[PDB]
Amino acid sequence: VAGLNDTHAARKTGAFQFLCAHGGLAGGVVDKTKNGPADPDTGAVTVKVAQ
Amino acid sequence: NPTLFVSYDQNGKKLSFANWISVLSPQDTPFVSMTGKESINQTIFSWQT
Amino acid sequence: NPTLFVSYDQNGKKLSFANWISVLSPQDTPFVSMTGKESINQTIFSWQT
Repeated sequence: VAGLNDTHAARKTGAFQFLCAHGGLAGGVVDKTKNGPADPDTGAVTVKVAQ
Repeated sequence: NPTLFVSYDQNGKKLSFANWISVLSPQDTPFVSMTGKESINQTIFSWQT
Repeated sequence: NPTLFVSYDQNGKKLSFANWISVLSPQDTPFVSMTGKESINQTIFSWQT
């Protein structure tokens, strides 16, 4: 699984959104609602559709 | 011995780790840290008004 | 030999050129230039929160 020197996506880096929430990782943060599944312990719900 | 320079050429990496922990939610309380505490050895304290 | 002082008296002019280029639209990004970058040699990084 180590060969294929050419058949490989170049690279990618975790950006601001992936570091902040990375809600679903759908090839670009899709901002429909993604408020938060449960966040039981604390808050940190800094993702909203801006109603 | 540089042979592949893909995954296993340089083993013993740092795993993309840094020596600093990030608490995403602010949980500091500067109030008490500002208000300095004073020591009392005995237990017969008394103050005046 | 000053003879005409119109067009060809002083040849070898600077063509009204200056040594400074003017980018009419602002295209600078002080954000990254302010946020300093740090070097990492290994690839086993780790940070703490």
